[PDB]
Amino acid sequence: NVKLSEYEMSIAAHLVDPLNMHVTWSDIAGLDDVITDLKDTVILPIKKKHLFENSRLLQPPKGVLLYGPPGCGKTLIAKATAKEAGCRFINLQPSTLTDKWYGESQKLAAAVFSLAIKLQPSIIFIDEIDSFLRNRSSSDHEATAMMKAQFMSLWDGLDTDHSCQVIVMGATNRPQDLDSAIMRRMPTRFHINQPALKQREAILKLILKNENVDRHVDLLEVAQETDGFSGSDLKEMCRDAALLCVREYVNSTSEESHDEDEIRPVQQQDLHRAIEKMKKSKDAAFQNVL
Amino acid sequence: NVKLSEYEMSIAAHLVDPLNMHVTWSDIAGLDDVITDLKDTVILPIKKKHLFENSRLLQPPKGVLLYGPPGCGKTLIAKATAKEAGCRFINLQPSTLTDKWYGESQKLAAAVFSLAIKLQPSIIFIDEIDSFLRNRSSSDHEATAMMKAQFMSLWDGLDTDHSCQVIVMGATNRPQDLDSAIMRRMPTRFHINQPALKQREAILKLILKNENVDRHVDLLEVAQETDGFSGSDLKEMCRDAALLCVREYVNSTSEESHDEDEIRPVQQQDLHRAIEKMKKSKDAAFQNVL
Amino acid sequence: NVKLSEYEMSIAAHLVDPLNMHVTWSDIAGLDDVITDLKDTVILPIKKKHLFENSRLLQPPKGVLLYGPPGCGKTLIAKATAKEAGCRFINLQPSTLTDKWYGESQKLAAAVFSLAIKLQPSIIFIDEIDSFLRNRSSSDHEATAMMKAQFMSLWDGLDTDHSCQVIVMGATNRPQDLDSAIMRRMPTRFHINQPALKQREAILKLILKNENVDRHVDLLEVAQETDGFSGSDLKEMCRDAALLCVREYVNSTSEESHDEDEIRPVQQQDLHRAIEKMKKSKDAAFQNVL
Amino acid sequence: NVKLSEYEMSIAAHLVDPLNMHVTWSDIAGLDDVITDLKDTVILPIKKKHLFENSRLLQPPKGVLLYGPPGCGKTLIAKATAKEAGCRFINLQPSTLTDKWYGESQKLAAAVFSLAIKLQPSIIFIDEIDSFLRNRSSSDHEATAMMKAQFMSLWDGLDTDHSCQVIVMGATNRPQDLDSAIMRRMPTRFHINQPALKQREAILKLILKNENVDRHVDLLEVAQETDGFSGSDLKEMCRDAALLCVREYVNSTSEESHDEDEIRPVQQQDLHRAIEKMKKSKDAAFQNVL
Amino acid sequence: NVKLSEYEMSIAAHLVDPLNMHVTWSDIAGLDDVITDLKDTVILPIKKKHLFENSRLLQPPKGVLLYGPPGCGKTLIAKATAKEAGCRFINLQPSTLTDKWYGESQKLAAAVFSLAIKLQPSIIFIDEIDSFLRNRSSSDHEATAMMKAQFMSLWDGLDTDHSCQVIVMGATNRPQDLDSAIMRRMPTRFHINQPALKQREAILKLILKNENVDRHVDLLEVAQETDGFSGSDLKEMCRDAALLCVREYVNSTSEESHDEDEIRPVQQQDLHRAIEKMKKSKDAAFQNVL
Amino acid sequence: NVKLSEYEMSIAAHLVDPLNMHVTWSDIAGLDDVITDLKDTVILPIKKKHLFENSRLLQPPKGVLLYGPPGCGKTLIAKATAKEAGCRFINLQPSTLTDKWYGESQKLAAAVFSLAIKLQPSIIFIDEIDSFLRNRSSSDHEATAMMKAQFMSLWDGLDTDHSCQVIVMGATNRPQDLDSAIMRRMPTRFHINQPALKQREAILKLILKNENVDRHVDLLEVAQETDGFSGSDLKEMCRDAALLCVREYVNSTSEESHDEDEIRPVQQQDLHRAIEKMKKSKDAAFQNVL
Ligand SMILES: Nc1ncnc2c1ncn2[C@@H]1O[C@H](COP(=O)(O)OP(=O)(O)OP(O)(O)=S)[C@@H](O)[C@H]1O
Ligand SMILES: Nc1ncnc2c1ncn2[C@@H]1O[C@H](COP(=O)(O)OP(=O)(O)OP(O)(O)=S)[C@@H](O)[C@H]1O
Ligand SMILES: Nc1ncnc2c1ncn2[C@@H]1O[C@H](COP(=O)(O)OP(=O)(O)OP(O)(O)=S)[C@@H](O)[C@H]1O
Ligand SMILES: Nc1ncnc2c1ncn2[C@@H]1O[C@H](COP(=O)(O)OP(=O)(O)OP(O)(O)=S)[C@@H](O)[C@H]1O
Ligand SMILES: Nc1ncnc2c1ncn2[C@@H]1O[C@H](COP(=O)(O)OP(=O)(O)OP(O)(O)=S)[C@@H](O)[C@H]1O
Ligand SMILES: Nc1ncnc2c1ncn2[C@@H]1O[C@H](COP(=O)(O)OP(=O)(O)OP(O)(O)=S)[C@@H](O)[C@H]1O
Repeated sequence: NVKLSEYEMSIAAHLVDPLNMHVTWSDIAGLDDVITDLKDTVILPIKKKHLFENSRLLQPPKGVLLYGPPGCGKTLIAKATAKEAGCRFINLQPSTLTDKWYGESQKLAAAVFSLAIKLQPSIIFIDEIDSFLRNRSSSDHEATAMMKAQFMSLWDGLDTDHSCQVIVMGATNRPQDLDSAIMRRMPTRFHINQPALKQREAILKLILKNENVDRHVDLLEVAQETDGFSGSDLKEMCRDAALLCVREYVNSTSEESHDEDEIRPVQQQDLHRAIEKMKKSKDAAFQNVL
Repeated sequence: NVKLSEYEMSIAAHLVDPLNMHVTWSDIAGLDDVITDLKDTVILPIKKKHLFENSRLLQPPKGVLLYGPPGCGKTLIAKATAKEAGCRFINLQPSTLTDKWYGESQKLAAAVFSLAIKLQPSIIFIDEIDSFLRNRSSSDHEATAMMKAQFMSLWDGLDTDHSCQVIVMGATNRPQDLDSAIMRRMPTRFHINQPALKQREAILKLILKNENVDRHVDLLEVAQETDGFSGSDLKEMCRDAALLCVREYVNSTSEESHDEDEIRPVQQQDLHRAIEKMKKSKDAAFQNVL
Repeated sequence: NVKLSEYEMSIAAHLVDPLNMHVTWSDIAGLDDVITDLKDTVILPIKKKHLFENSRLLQPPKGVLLYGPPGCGKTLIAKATAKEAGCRFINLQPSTLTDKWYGESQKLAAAVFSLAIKLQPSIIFIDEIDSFLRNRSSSDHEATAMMKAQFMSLWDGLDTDHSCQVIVMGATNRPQDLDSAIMRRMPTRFHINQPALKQREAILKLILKNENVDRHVDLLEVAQETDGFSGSDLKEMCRDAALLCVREYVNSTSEESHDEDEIRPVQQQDLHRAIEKMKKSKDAAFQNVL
Repeated sequence: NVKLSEYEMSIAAHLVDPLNMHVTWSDIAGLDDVITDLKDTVILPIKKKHLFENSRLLQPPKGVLLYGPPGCGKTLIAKATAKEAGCRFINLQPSTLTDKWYGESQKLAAAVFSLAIKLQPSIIFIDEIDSFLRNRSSSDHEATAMMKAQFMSLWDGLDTDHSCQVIVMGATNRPQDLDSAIMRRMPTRFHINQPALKQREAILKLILKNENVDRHVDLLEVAQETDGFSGSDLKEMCRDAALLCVREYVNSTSEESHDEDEIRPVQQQDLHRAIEKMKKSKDAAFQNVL
Repeated sequence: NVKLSEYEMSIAAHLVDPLNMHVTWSDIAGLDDVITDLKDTVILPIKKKHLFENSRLLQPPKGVLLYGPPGCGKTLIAKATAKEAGCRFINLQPSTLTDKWYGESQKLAAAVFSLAIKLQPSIIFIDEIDSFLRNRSSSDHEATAMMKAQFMSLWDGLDTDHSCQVIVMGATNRPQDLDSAIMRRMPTRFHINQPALKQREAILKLILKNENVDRHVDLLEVAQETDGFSGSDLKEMCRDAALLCVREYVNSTSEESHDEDEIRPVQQQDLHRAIEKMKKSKDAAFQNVL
Repeated sequence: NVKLSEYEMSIAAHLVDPLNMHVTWSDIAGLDDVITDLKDTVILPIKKKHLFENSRLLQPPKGVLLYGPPGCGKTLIAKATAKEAGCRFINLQPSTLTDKWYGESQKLAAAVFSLAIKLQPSIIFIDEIDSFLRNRSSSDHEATAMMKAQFMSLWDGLDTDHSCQVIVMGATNRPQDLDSAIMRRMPTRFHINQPALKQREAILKLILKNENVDRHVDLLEVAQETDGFSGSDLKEMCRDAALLCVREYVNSTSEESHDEDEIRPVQQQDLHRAIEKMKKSKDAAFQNVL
């Protein structure tokens, strides 16, 4: 029902659909405290905004930054917040603004915020935000400065309107590189920390929850052996274990075994061997370093 | 037994026949690790799908991409997987979709996936996938955009149905050209690497396996001298050697030699000379470059 | 009077004739500033070259690229420049170089520039230049690389000769796809922009100039209502209006009306209804998108 | 009253007679929108040309191409336009130009257009236009090239004369085969589409209009059952039904029935059985395919 | 001794006789490298097939295509291979399959391959192969599709039988027109190139070999002056020279010259004048083009 | 004569040719002191290295960095040094290393320095060096770290070998962004400063040196009025002046002026007006800022 210019139709294409996203609060673990903080601060003003207006403050923050090591679940939480918020979420990947030839860039940068302002409430997200305004070339440097100026001016415009309903969000793996202008902005900042021992156990429980598992698995030992890994690496370790079991099954089946079609369930030794091989992969990477 | 529209009958024509294909796992070498990975990941869920459903994951990937230099055996492995999988394989060459005149295009793009969905399990393949959605003309640009949108929408539809049984596959020689939409899709990606020294020796063994060969041939030297070549070039080098032997035989026979009808077997010097001439052909190409 | 090889006779066939082309400077509107820039920079050195040689610079650019959305008049301006320049113009459509079988390709790529160099001054044009060197197949990839190398080498040859008199030109609808080699070449680049409100009014004046029009038509309202369209769509909108008037005339004539043979002139309501129906067609396209 | 050379008298023989043609606008159905477009664009300028000259444009198109699957009524509409236009219509079947021996060919190709130009207004038609310039032999290839060059040159001549009054038309079943030269020509192109459900019902109404029919026939069911057919096949299905009724009549009459000489009128069951047998014929063709 | 159906007797009529063919390897020049390749690849497996079976490969190719400009000797080499191979050669001119009325077509297409399979080894040839499956008419289109399907199915049947001994061959002047199905077939392809300077000298030597020639003729100059011609044109140029000498002889004899009955031998000036007149004929053709 | 791996052949393609570069010491002005420093320090050890080895020091620096505002001539001086040095110059644009998919990256980074080490003496250059090791993505971050480590390790390797003959060079517009690792490297650093009043006058003299100029031009006033510009802007200002003169010439010629074909020479008022218009362009940019 929104009225659009060619620019705003271009932005409308990047808008995500809440009916095709998958992840939810039920599909996240190991961050539940940060989950609680993010939910309470961001989602609550978004969903029922009029409730929180009787205050100069606790108005939804004009900037949210997620910072944490790679593989800690930053993109996962971005998607989960986008879906669970129930609002409109724009994924503003860098190519959207680094228009190398067209003066169309200025109106396009304007149109991003224009569509966001039309669609109230809505959330803007920038993955790899450190790279957002850095690309340079003979045709881009002056245009890069113009894009910088326009983006901060429109951000200040969002700040200026007391009736604004839109938030801007970002993620990054090496956040120190962020420009001082960003550092002065993005007031509220949430650390997506690596999972501790208990958090690692929670992560393993979430992953294994709908795997085929023998009840007598003990995970805390797996939690210790996995302490060197990140969340994505935890996922990939459960991967190596499952595929290892599948390999041994297929190799045993070929030797004239009966066609029962049933597999050995996940057992402690499986994850032990998988973790050893995962550490071997890390060791290959380290030898490449050494 | 399938019920078809004119579109689906048109697609049914492109469907390959598992009774006329030749190549098998017994006719591939130098990639056995990638062969193992492809087999385990793709074929196993395809053949006995119900076995792998007790998991949110290890479900057959929604996209498989093969990337490797020309002549490394990408088409060979595509055919080998198609036959060995035992499923239905559709070869979706570009002309199938670049309908330049008929609005029939939309229904045809729909019918490809329609037939694939009817035929469960089945695999879709696109050779030269980089060129799949690039052809342009005065009558094609808008239709090209429509085809793009429809193909990704139907791909998302395959993703949406948890009961989907169909995979889509692609190959390409210059894969960097691939559109970012493809890059975001095709999660699992297998590198068809060039044969290393040991892999090259394996390739030569496979080729010579049913040639007429003197046992005292030594190949590792041939492996080193062939290191500059690709697999197709290895094949063509064995070609030049065999034909060279045939030429010398016929020239010796004409000079009043007895009609014994027996040829000199493959010997080291034959492949040495053939490889030298092959490098001479490469040198002619290089001089054309220079 | 030129001496030709079979290749150069093949190229000579594609050469356009300045006596059968139609469009002129008198038949172009809405771009007059870009028209002025193109005329001054390109045509002036072409026609009276010796005038501009007393300078290391302002020599005709070694590459001209036209970039603008579809329907903005890129082909029209290409033809207009070709005719008005009075020089020889070669339309180098892609099929000229994508010779799929003959080694004739190399000599053919050479012959294009050979004929251009013989015919001084002359202009080379490549519509859909992005597709110029992209077509690929089992028989084409290596030949594609050879064609690439030859074309840039001959372009560098044109650059090398200070007495060169030939220009190369190109057009494209999605120019970002252009190879970085092209981006490094084609120094002077002209944007064929969409018509603004005043430019749109000029376009409508040009189209209606020799239509049958009632003087009391007001166009600025038509200019606003047409702002969503492109130039080709402006042309097609005047189309729908004229044909609508013809339809109502023929339907009124059949009902025993006198045989006066005179039609209702173009009036505001005609274009209003035609524009509404044109927007309805755009709406049908949008619903197909939605 | 025209003055003729032997060539032009030969062409004059192929000219059709508007007093012996049968079909009219009253004898066509299922295409009425395409009928309207063709009528408005082609016939109106033809009949009262001076009316449309006060425009650079909407002048009768220099080429009309009809493309549609076999049996969709392309020849029928060609004849209907020829008669209803009231102009002179030349049926230029391929043999007219593939003169295998006589240098008479050149003057004959000239004479076709010569007679057309003398006879203003007139329409040239080429059925199976894809085959028009393809026949080859030891005595024909060079002559084939000459014929190609002459035909496009004379077509360009028709384009050149602003006072030209003649149109050229063509039809084809596999139009993709058309040479790129044709594709660049023939600007206006009309799709003779297959009849949709409503169009199929209209076709059946047209066919049955002057058959002997019981009023309680219901056709929409026949329309659905006939959806697999083409227009010619619809005609042939009404054929099988009528002849089936005649067969049962004659077989019932021979058994000492009274000589009343009256037949069972067309009823639903008749067309049901006829359509079943028609689908059986299609099934025999399919089994031949299978 | 073969057992035949009416169809196979009809095909047996087209079979050529190795005792009435003329041309041989001793009567071909200017292609000796392509001659060597064709001989080695085709003839050797044909004549002594059991010699080459100890290999999955170097089995006679399932398709040979000859492509080259008109007059380069394609038919000559076809005949030479047919005779020198010593096998049975079938000349499958297009009329053999374009049966316009009889359902006999299907069995006839079957019978071609049936006789070929009975007669082992044998070679099938199709001149003007591009026209092989293109002829169309109201009575032919569906039959054309049936013929296409049958021919590729029987070709696949030849591919399927590892004991097959028959080859299929084709020639064409404009081979790009070939259907993609053919392009996917016919693996081995030999280019019948135009004669280069040395090849042209060889051609002239072959032609003059048994003419009456003065030893002091120099041909390399004739080779340069003839470079614009093709092989057939070289033959026809030697023609014009010989007939020119005969004309001058007869004109000198009539003027009361003695009845010695001896002619001036071929000398340089004769071929010089003949080549000038030949170029004059080419010039007349060019002026017709211009 | 160098022996190359596929990687080193890929690098060999980027190597520039000293026979096609244009600029020289004779084509640079306004930096002659920095020119002298660069020449003495870099070129002298490069050309006659054995002369400078009798010292632990004044060995060619292991890193040269050029830093200056955009348009000050950094690329010009890079090219001038590359040509005048007479050595081999590699232009290492960022895409060479940001290989997004292939493990080929590691060997490619090695091959850059490998070819440089083989080709002694040679100079490596990185334009936009700040962006050299910054690009990031899901597939690049770990590879980015690996590339960083490899590049500094190979740089340390160049430092380690006392017989090293290769230099590495870089340029950048916003050099503060440079990583601290770079800051610790690149010992010798040359500032490409903006032209002062005298330097600006020298720049104008260089540009006008082979323009058509009236001797009574006074430049110091032009030098003051141009003080706000950069070198590229100085060039573009001389541009606007020359083109302005050409425009007035062409407009005066059309009005029935005699065909003398002579233009008004460059005069003070021309540059005055051109500079005013240039400042107007700067003012438009400023208003966009404001
Ligand atoms: N706490 C968690 N709960 C569930 N999944 C997690 C968690 N942490 C990480 N993951 C997994 O990590 C994956 C991807 O890693 P992410 O950290 O979300 O991506 P990322 O943060 O963008 O890393 P990069 O380097 O920026 S691409 C998903 O497949 C998640 O399942
Ligand atoms: N590992 C291998 N084992 C057996 N044959 C191989 C192998 N690698 C390459 N080949 C041969 O390579 C051939 C064709 O090369 P492919 O790499 O399969 O085709 P391709 O990948 O499509 O190359 P292009 O450039 O895309 S056509 C076949 O004849 C194979 O026998
Ligand atoms: N400024 C203009 N003045 C006159 N005609 C114009 C103008 N802009 C567009 N047109 C019309 O646009 C037509 C064709 O559109 P073009 O833009 O020239 O073709 P194009 O740029 O090649 O578009 P594509 O997508 O590349 S085929 C012609 O019929 C012109 O009359
Ligand atoms: N819409 C229609 N109205 C009336 N008759 C139709 C219609 N469509 C097809 N026909 C019948 O179709 C017949 C012949 O088919 P056509 O399509 O006109 O011939 P065609 O297009 O040349 O087919 P081919 O394959 O080219 S011979 C005539 O007998 C018509 O009566
Ligand atoms: N290398 C050659 N050696 C001998 N005769 C040749 C040679 N090349 C061409 N000819 C002559 O060319 C003749 C006929 O030309 P061909 O090329 O064999 O026929 P073609 O290839 O079918 O041409 P078309 O256009 O297809 S009929 C014969 O009379 C040959 O003597
Ligand atoms: N001192 C100078 N002498 C001659 N030409 C100069 C001088 N300074 C700048 N230029 C001109 O400046 C041009 C390009 O500007 P450069 O400064 O060399 O490029 P640059 O340093 O890469 O700028 P960017 O922003 O990095 S693309 C060339 O056309 C030179 O002619």
